[PDB]
Amino acid sequence: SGFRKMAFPSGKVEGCMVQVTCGTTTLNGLWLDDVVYCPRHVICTSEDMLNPNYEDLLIRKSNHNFLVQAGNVQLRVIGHSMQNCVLKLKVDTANPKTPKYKFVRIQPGQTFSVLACYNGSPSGVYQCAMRPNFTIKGSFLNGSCGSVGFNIDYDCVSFCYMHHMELPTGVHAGTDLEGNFYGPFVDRQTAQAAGTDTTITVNVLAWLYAAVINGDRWFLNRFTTTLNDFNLVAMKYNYEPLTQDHVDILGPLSAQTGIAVLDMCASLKELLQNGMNGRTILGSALLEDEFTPFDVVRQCSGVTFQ
Amino acid sequence: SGFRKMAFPSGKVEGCMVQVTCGTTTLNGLWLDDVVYCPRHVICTSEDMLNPNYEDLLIRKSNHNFLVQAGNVQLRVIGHSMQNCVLKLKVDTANPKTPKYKFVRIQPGQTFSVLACYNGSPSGVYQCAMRPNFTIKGSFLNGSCGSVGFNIDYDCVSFCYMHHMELPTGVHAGTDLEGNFYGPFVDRQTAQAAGTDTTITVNVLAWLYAAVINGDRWFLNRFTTTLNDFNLVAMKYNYEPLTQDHVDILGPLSAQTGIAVLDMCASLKELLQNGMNGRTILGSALLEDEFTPFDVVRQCSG
Amino acid sequence: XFHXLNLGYRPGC
Amino acid sequence: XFHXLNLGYRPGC
Repeated sequence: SGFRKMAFPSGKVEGCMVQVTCGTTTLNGLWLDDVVYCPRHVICTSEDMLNPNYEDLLIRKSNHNFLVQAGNVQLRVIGHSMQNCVLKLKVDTANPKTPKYKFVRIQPGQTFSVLACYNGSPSGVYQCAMRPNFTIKGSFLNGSCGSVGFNIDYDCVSFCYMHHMELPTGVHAGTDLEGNFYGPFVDRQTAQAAGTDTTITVNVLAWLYAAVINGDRWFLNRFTTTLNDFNLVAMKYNYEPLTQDHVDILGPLSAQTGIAVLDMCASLKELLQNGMNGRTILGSALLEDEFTPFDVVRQCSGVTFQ
Repeated sequence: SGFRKMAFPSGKVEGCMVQVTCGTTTLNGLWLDDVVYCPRHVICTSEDMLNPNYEDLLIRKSNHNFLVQAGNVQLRVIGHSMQNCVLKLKVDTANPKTPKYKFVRIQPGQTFSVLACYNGSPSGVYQCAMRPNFTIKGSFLNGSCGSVGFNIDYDCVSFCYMHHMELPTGVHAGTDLEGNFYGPFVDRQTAQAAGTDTTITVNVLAWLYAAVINGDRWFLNRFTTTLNDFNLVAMKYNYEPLTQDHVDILGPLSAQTGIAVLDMCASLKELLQNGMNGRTILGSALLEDEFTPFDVVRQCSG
Repeated sequence: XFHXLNLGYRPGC
Repeated sequence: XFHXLNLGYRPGC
């Protein structure tokens, strides 16, 4: 029992973290096989960031302008190319600790672990979600660029996020591992802001199932709402619409607890309208939306990794 | 910016996790150099747990009664001893992934990372605190015994917890890496319960400093308090006494924010008396007490 | 009770 | 702004 915000074990990723320096700019890189991945703004000065032509700026760099450090070893850069907003540095040595991996672009509402790094050295691990507005509520200081987000299935690391920037509200924006930003953000020094966000309804429902699984049932009510009636109330509280696809996804948790998805919707509706009334759910005084249905099942069933 | 419940990177610990089996009982072990550490109840059947004499039970075992598996490789047990509530199995192979490590017994209020494991395989990592009642609010299913708690400083792993058991309220109890339980708990099947818990005052103050560092001041006020007056109010809300040592420990955060410790105490006092009134602090509607002053400095600075 | 599958752990005690 | 020392990151934008 117990239910905690839980990250994937970070070991497989720790073995891939390096430091990348170009001129006066230093940040983190990800070393997989004979390639090191990092934010392309590593090649920029402050002047350049106002209106960078990255093609032009990169052409002005040689292999020897990049200093890549793994632990206490300098890796020899033998090639460089840009892919969208990430730089790829080909090195003469394949990382012997390379895990089985893939790169995946995730959807909003999906969660992942972040390994926060500074100077190529792992500092900490925490769990986050891609918000509906394509930011993440991370914890990152200057120097954290190139830290990555990931999931693990059995022995395979799916990298989904590379950190690039912070927005005025203190939330974070970045790319997939192929350098495409999540959301409309750009790697140029120009005014940028997070859009209005919404609550990830399917995840709140998942967390309510987690609560039931852990013996926390005070909020249950069996006045089964309809999807339409529910979404009317959701709209009002700035919750994402719940689709039939979300209902299907909640199937296993519904079956495990014997509580119909639309009954849990009825409970959530009541929670939104009346609040928690001084009570907590899984130790929280607010409705939590950064556990997916998958996360709940994994944590409640004891799934492990190789 | 941002503030998250944050764990240490778990790689150094992952490389130490093994599966230990005796008879019908399987749990996790920690493999450091040529020794594997695990809960001594690995040697028990359910009958034995009612009133175990572990000295008597262990003397009935041989080295070959213990099956240790690292990955898909069987380690040969060549010795065994009991130390308090942990079993130590000497194996013929030193773990090549052994990090620099020490064993430390922590105080209530201190935080650590937990690497939850099943069948010697890592499942997840999370951060928790040793509660004043010497339990932890973890997430553990049957099979998680032998999972460990730890801190990391530069390259050195300080192991502070091995998991043994769950209490009726769903909280968790265990030992240090030398097998001494935190709290009054015993590794016998008999009625046990968590005592009434208290809030870790020094940590709440630390987290309020975290909030200020990240740009939130709404809960501050113009008042100060004395340590004595503050503790009078704390007592009433089931908060731990704040000592001068705690005040000294909060020094760096005080200096960084320019808010005197006793001024933040005045803010906390007001928060306890009036509540938050539907406002949040760092995304929380409750006062959070599982970040130490060191955790705040580590995460907010560097 | 104990988080080791034959040793009689029961959620809630 | 960007979380890489001299590229002008300012808390709050």
